[PDB]
Amino acid sequence: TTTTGESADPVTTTVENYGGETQVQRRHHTDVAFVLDRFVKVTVSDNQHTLDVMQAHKDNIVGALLRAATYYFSDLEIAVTHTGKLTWVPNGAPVSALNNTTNPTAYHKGPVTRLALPYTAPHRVLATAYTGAHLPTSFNFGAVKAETITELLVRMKRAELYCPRPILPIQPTGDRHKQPLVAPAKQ
Amino acid sequence: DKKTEETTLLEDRILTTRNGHTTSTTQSSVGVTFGYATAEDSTSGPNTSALETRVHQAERFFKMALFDWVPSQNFGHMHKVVLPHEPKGVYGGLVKSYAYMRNGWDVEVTAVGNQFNGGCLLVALVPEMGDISDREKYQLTLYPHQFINPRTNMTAHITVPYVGVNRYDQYKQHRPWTLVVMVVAPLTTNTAGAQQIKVYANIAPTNVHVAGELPSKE
Amino acid sequence: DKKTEETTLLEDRILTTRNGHTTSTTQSSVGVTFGYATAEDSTSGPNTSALETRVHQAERFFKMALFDWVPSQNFGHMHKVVLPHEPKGVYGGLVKSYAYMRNGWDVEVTAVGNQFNGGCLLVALVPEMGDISDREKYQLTLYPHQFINPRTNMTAHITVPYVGVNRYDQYKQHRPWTLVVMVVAPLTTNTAGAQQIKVYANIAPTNVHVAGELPSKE
Amino acid sequence: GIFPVACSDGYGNMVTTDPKTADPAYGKVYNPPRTALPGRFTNYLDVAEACPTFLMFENVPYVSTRTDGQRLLAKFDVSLAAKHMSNTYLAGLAQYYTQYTGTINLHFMFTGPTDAKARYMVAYVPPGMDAPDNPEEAAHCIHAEWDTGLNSKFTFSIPYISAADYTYTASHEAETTCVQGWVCVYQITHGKADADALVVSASAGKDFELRLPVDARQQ
Amino acid sequence: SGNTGSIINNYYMQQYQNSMDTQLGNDWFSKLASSAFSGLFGALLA
Amino acid sequence: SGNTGSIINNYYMQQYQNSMDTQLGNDWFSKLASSAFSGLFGALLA
Amino acid sequence: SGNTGSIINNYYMQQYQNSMDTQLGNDWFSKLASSAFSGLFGALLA
Repeated sequence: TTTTGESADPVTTTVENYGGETQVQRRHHTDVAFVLDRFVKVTVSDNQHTLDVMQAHKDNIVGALLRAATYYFSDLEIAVTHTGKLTWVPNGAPVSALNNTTNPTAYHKGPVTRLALPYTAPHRVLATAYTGAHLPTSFNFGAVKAETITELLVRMKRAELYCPRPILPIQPTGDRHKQPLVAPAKQ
Repeated sequence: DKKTEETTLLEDRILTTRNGHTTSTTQSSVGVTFGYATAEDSTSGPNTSALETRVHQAERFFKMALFDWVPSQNFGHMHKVVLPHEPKGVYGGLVKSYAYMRNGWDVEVTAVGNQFNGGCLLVALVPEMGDISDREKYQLTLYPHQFINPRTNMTAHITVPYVGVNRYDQYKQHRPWTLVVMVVAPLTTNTAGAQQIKVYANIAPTNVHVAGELPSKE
Repeated sequence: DKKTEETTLLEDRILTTRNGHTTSTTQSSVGVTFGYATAEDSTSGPNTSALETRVHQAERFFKMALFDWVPSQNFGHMHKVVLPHEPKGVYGGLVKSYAYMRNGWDVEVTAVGNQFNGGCLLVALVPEMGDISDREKYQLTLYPHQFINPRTNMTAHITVPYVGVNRYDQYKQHRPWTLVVMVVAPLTTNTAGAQQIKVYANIAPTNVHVAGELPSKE
Repeated sequence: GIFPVACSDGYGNMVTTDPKTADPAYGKVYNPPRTALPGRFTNYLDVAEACPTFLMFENVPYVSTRTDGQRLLAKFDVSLAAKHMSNTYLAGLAQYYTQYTGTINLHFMFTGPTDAKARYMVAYVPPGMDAPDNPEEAAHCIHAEWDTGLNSKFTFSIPYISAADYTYTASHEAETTCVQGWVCVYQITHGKADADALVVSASAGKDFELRLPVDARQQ
Repeated sequence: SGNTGSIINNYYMQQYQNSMDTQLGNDWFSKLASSAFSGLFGALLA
Repeated sequence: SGNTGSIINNYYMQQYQNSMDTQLGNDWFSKLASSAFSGLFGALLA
Repeated sequence: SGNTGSIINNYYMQQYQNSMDTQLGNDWFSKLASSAFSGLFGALLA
């Protein structure tokens, strides 16, 4: 199957060309909405933290995959292990609000406290990159504050992605990257 | 694209592009790559309280040079630029008189050498491009692209829509499109190739809309 | 064969051949010459008490080199070979396990040089070829043949049926087909030709039938 | 057996803002009849459209004709935080939402005597340049000129023209210039109009919207 | 009505969940906002 | 839609569970993947 | 099927509760047990 390579028009041959027989697939697992729909730890440093998905580890499935797109939309779900009252505040709220309790404040019930929050930016969509680097103030989902924030996780719901960006693995030392895989106890 | 006569030793696959009162014929097309879509989203959003307008005059060709491709520069050598960059004429004038605006791009990059050269360039347009790593030059094909390869073509053509987290932008401090060109196979010169290749661009701002007329001193 | 785009400076007349799980594309075909017939005689004769069988697996491509064509060797310089010759793989295995067998040939000879060379080869297949005189090289065209001429083509393709005074043979001591290649116009090199031309063959045993399973030690 | 349930962790936490309703205890109570009590309002923004409140220019709601000729009577930031709003209902309200979109209405009521005549201009200077100090430079923005007469009042809408679909009511520290431009109001000329007051108020426009309630303030 | 979003109805009777109102005999600012003049009052050219 | 598999509907209204999208006026790579040439472009023998 | 006896169906979709099998194309010992000869093979008297 010769093509004019310069074209940039997609080409996909099949085993049928030599006599094989292409089968069926179920790429459920490689579905955007699906893969990103799980919790990811985000490194919290203070007892107050602005919610931002870019803070997931760049090599963590979710963060790696989120960064494999340039623009994205989604709602949020959060799981915080905290102490005292947890207060959330919507994108663009004066930071001073975090102390006020008439804002969505959840009392303690350990271990974690789980919530569902609405996309709250004022743009039609948000971005992974930006050339106008360091991302803009407004690219957040609000902020959280609790007397103590031991741990923080976030989950992207309803995810939409636009324009793919690259995504690299590990550069192997030798011919392939060998390593220890889950195996049964020797006995 | 295609041409007649019969077959021949020269070139064919003719194609004429036209924006405004400006044309651009090319007897060695390889087609035109289309962006991330075939039509831009709604040009009249709420964010413009519908005071926006469109200027047909801006949508015309304008040329701007890129670089010289020589056998020295090998793999990964890349030349990037953010559109509009310094804009002149009508199109330029818009930027000085309107607070916000939007438009896509009609890009025609032309590396004219000669069919005896070897080597090959990759031309693409990228949204929010912020410095690629060496490794991720390998995955540059994820962007609207098109190759120039001397044995085959002279011109690469790519048309692309306006994008951004905002329906309208302030070009004066955010442009989404970045036109890049990278060497993938270093330029071969052989016996009768061309010593070096001058690379230019023929561009047209497509579907230009502007909103929020600014004050003026001149 | 034919190709599209329009005309161009390169090659066209594309053709893909396929035997078994092996293909062979060629953007410079000149067609394929057919043997002494379009279909072999009855594959199931009385001489086999109909215990014969056919093996689809054998019918696949296998490569084997010929020689290097250089300006030195002039007219009449000829390189001959009897098929099968040393046979390997599946096809080869058949010869070691069956007393008698038969098959025709799908031959694709490829002298890849470059369009600036002059000169010309003549490739043919001959039944019971037993040393030609110098004079009778002139009447070699009486055999299934095809020319390779740099200005025109790179590959010569000829398909041919099994022949013989016997419906089935014992390759181990009689093969009917002899693939030959001869220079008719000595290789020209000019300014930009290729110094010398490497000549290979892509072959496929066609319609392979075998009969009389032999004993075995391994 | 009985019905097997999984009491999920991270569910049930109090929450000052949840959409449920507590169980009750004192029931069968009947409220005195309040049918047709005057002046009910259903959504704040209605009163905000209906009643325009005053802008402020150093303790006063009006603007004063300095002297005859091309004078710039006022110029200000297009934010609900703006100093000129401050005493404004619209701002007092907006202070509880992070974002907004919409048209804002400016009202200019000339208070002068019957022998006092003037002509004014008002424009909306979108960001990207610096607010012009004279009409001829401002004449290039969305503007509107008008003279005095029988009709005391003149209303004018300030267009929402921004990059994003929504914008902040709040003002960030990092913002030097008012993210949404300014509106400057000039005087073109007058006669016997010096001293005279042009009181201005502002009301919410039809498509003006307030969203994302927030409680940032002292206690 | 207010900040309430359960799709299933209250387990308790409404007679206990709330106070019942009595009547004796859509409102105002709402009406007033709408009665707002939005034309021009002049005579328009162009 | 995503990693969600409750057969019974949310107890809360969807107006509270999620953000509601507005429209103004199936997608791309999906379409593009399919428009891929898969033939031969030549002329096949055998 | 196995040691399972809830009368009400799973709250979760079966796509999540279990692995879904695919097919490509009642069993054996069961059949074999039944094909067992149980007569006499002789000729019975009395």
